Amino acid sequence: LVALRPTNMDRERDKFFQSHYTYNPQFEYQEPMPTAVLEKYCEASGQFIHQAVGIIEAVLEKFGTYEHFEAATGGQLLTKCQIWSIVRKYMQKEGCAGEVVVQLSEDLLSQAVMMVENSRPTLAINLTGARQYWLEGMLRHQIGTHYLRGVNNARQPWHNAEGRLRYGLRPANPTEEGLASLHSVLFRKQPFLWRAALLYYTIHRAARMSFRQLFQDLERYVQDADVRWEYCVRAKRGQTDTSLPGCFSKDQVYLDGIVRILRHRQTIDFPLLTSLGKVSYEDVDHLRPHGVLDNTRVPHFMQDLARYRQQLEHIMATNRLDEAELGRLLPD
Amino acid sequence: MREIVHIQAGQCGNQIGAKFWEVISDEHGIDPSGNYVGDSDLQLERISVYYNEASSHKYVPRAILVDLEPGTMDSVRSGAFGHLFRPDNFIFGQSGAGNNWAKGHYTEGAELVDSVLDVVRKECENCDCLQGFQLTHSLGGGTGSGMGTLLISKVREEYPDRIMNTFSVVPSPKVSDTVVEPYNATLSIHQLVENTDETYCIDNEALYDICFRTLKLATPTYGDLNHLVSATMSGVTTSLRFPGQLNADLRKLAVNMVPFPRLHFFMPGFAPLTARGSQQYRALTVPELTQQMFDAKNMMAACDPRHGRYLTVATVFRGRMSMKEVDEQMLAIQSKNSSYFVEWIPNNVKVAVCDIPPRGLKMSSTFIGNSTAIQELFKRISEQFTAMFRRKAFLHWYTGEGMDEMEFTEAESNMNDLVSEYQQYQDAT
Amino acid sequence: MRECISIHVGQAGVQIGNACWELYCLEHGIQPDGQMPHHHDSFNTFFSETGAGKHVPRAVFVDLEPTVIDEVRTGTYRQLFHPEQLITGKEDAANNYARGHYTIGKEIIDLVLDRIRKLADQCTGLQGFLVFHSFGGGTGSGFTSLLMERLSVDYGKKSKLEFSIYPAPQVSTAVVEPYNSILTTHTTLEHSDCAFMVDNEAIYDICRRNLDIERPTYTNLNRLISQIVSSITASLRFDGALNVDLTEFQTNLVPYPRIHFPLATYAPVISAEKAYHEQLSVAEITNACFEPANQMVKCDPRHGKYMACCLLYRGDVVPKDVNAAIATIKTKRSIQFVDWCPTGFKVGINYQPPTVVPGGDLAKVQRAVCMLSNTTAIAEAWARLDHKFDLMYAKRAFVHWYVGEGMEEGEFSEAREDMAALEKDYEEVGVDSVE
Ligand SMILES: Nc1nc2c(ncn2[C@@H]2O[C@H](COP(=O)(O)OP(=O)(O)OP(=O)(O)O)[C@@H](O)[C@H]2O)c(=O)[nH]1
Ligand SMILES: Nc1nc2c(ncn2[C@@H]2O[C@H](COP(=O)(O)OP(=O)(O)O)[C@@H](O)[C@H]2O)c(=O)[nH]1
Ligand SMILES: [Mg+2]
Ligand SMILES: [Zn+2]
Repeated sequence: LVALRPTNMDRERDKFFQSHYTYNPQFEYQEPMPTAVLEKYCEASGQFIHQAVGIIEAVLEKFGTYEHFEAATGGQLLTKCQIWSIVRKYMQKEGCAGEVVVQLSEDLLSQAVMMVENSRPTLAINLTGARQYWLEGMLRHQIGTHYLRGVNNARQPWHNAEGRLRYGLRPANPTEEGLASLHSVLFRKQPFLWRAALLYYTIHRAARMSFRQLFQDLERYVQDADVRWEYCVRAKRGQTDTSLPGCFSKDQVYLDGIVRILRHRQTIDFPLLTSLGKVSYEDVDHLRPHGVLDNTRVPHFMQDLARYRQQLEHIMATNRLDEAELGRLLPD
Repeated sequence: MREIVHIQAGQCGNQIGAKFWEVISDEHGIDPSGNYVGDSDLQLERISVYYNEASSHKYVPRAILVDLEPGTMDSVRSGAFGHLFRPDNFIFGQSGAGNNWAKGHYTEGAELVDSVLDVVRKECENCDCLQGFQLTHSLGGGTGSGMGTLLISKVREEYPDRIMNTFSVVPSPKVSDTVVEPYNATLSIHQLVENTDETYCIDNEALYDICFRTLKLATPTYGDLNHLVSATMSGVTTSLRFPGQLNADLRKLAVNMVPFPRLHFFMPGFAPLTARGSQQYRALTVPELTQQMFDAKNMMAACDPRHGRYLTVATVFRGRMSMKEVDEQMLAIQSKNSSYFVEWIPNNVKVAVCDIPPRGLKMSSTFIGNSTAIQELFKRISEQFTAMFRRKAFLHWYTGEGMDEMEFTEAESNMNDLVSEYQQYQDAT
Repeated sequence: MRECISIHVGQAGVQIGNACWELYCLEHGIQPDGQMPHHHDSFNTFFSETGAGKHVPRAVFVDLEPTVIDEVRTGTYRQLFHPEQLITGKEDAANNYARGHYTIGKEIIDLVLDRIRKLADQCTGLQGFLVFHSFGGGTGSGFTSLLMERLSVDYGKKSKLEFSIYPAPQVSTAVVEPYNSILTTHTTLEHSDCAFMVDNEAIYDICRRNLDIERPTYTNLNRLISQIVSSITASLRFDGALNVDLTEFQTNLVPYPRIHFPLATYAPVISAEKAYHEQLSVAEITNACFEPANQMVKCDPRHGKYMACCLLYRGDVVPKDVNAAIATIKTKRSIQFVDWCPTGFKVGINYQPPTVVPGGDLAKVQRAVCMLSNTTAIAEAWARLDHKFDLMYAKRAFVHWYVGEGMEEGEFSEAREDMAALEKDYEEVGVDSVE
């Protein structure tokens, strides 16, 4: 995300706001632009657009607005002290205490990003909008999924590009971010997949719309201009002249992964899937014979596997993604 | 440097002061005439803190003796260790407070407080760097209570930066030496919680109990009780009147012991206390002193500490000892009595160590505990006051000097607020 | 011609300095009156010389309470010090940081800086500063913070070394230790090149167990810390087969600008009766240095990782044995450095053995080793202080003194934020790297 975070985002934000949302941001980026990755994610999908809208509407039906959903389900905004406390408790719970550097920042386009600074893992947490019941989920996403998968993957024959080719691996995504997103909302009482759904939706529209149009369009789902600005930039990462239609479709991966994993949950071995590293749920049978599983780590929330599966059922119910609908969506 | 000025109000204050100056002079090797005949230069290295070197190489205590009846003044003057006070200091009136606070703070005191403040100002300008004031007075007697409160208010007006010490003899719970002492106590406490930095509550009941049981004395004359209080005061000041491996000053105690502006009432304690015979049959070690200082049967304030919690504790040792031993003892005593200390003040034991024994011992110790148990005391007094105010008994004597009921209403409300604060912090979490 | 001045703030600093200068005067054969009846020059780095055979120390004893300084003036070391340096205030900070940094110390900071400037300009190859100051005392914390800020303003780029007395976890003589510690740390975090953590509790433990003295006075702790300081400076003050200057210390033991809190350790520490019954191998004394029971800060090194170590040997030492011993230490698993620092040692050898002070407690040894180790375990210690602070701030206890003495609550909140940030940095560094 560092490469596609516009170098002039602030100056263009002030311009946008000060024009009362009529101006089209003219973004610039650190040269050179990752042309290959831009081209890979230049087209948006609509495969799950009705699921996205289904989730969004389910939230707004129950909570009226996002604003109330956030405050009612998310809990209080956290101080730095409270964040560190929750993180420390989590690391110990996961048995990875002292392995990851934790940093607090205001300039993240997401809640948190897991990185490799100084050839070492770094968890950057956005202090802006960090909330009590939500933060624990972020840790289950970045640490419980991304980090543990990463460490397990480093131990496997397919730990690098060559290894992936040699063993014939499908891409890690959408299985990676699908698993991570399900894990974020795992133990919540109202586990609505708002973030995933709205990202999916925003990209779909971004492909057709200017920035101005996209920003206005989102008003129907979320009022806060700052929140909307985030979603718009994420959807138009890499776009220079945002007056034209176009998107960076990467963030559609979350909902895409969720649907697929939930659809096939009955045949997926979730411990094994995590143990094999950065692998697709489809590659599990292919790679099982060649995986080294002696000292691979499974997240703490997967130990009671019966309960884990119940949570997945609860997540489907909540998000209006019942078995029958998943069945019709993917007749696999 | 850091000279301290001594004020003595009321008959009890004056007698305590007489014994106190006897003790100090014994410490520094000062003859009754006021000339130094000592043997150790360290006595004179800080002799200025309490004394002034008058010409022809004599020493005069920095005392300001105040009263409204010349009786006890003349008793002090005639008796030995009275011939060295500077004779111009003995301020006294003729009417006498008549055991009334209204007289001692409004009518009679208003005529002598000016002369007292003038001599105070002269002594202050005489000193190099003033450290603070220590006032020795009662809370029952009219002179002590009223005039001491008036002097404290005036001094705090003229020196809002110096530090203030009071040794107020609180009325005992069981006996009552006077009849109107609830009124004097309430008004005096109102003034003190207004304008004092620290207040060393003492009861005669606890001193009786100590002289009876611990010292094994069946004939405790007031000389002995005053001797005990004097030893306590000397122990408090030796931290600056003498060198020490970890020295202390009055400001240090004030900062450490007073977490909040109002809650600054301390109960003292002394150790060791051994009878004449039962001395050689006990070992004088730091653990022994430390364990002695923590029990109701050796607190000079009549209230069991176990009924509340120690908000803070200060401990001033004397004589040559080992710091590690003291640290170990404090650690143990803070460990085993965990329920006896407040949760939210970690490491609540201030420690100071001097280098000179209290003259005639190997090592001594003084305890200064700021606890919540003392609330009971105020509770008691408050209730008594309420009773004697419900019928407005004895009210006419106080009304006739200009004071009115609303004074009593406000003072009682203030004391109840203080007790509420003590209760709140006792059960804080 | 490599001068280094010493600045002693507070009672702790002054007494430690008494011990240190006693030790020095013993080392170079210097009488208490500055006269003197492998050596080179040697003493020039710490002793300036006047026309006669009288040498004077480059020390600046500053305090706000004249008691201890008066004891110094009356002690046997009266003739030694230059009487102008013994700066005394009038009313001590009384364990109050605000008094020691805003109200009182503000009125003699200028005189102290003036004497500092005189002593500096009389020198030519000034190396850096040695601040001997406690952490709990009001004068220590406040005055040291003020003095460090002033010196860093004046002397732009020079060595600044402190010997703090870290507040013990369980034995606390003061009551407001968390406040003074947090404030002085928030201040000195941006100016001190390299601090030196030492605690009284650990030294009590060492005196009881190793030296077999059950009742030690502050004299003994002071003697031990003086021995540590002498081992630090023996490189400057003597001819050694592999010397090291203080700039090397700050370069080696400080990976990042903020994390510069190495804890001290010394060996061997054995009583005179137990002097025999052991040949005191250099490998043996190295193992003693790395023993978790011999460190002078109550922190188990096994709970953290040694980010850097610096071992300074002195006496009849041979480099091959040092190499072998350090190799063995690197082999063991319980001593686990960070992955990103594969070279975790600086070694220094001096030819002069440590000298035992008559009337002391230790025994005449031929080899000695002082370890200055920067680890991650110390981070946990900060947590403890942080915890204490939180409690004593949750009720706003004692706040009125500081508020009324020239400080604001927002400053307390900011210092708490800074300490949280430091703890965060320690935790972040403690983790391992990917790829
Ligand atoms: N190691 C060691 N520490 C000492 C010694 N004497 C005092 N200390 C430390 O000093 C601390 C007390 O606070 P100080 O720094 O001495 O306060 P101060 O120097 O008197 O200055 P003020 O705070 O203004 O009174 C205690 O925590 C002790 O650890 C000593 O002889 N050796
Ligand atoms: N400890 C002690 N208390 C005394 C002594 N003499 C009187 N008191 C107390 O002082 C109080 C009397 O106050 P006093 O000064 O005599 O009356 P005043 O002239 O109105 O101030 C009584 O409550 C006694 O308890 C004494 O020698 N020692
Ligand atoms: Mg001091
Ligand atoms: Zn993610």
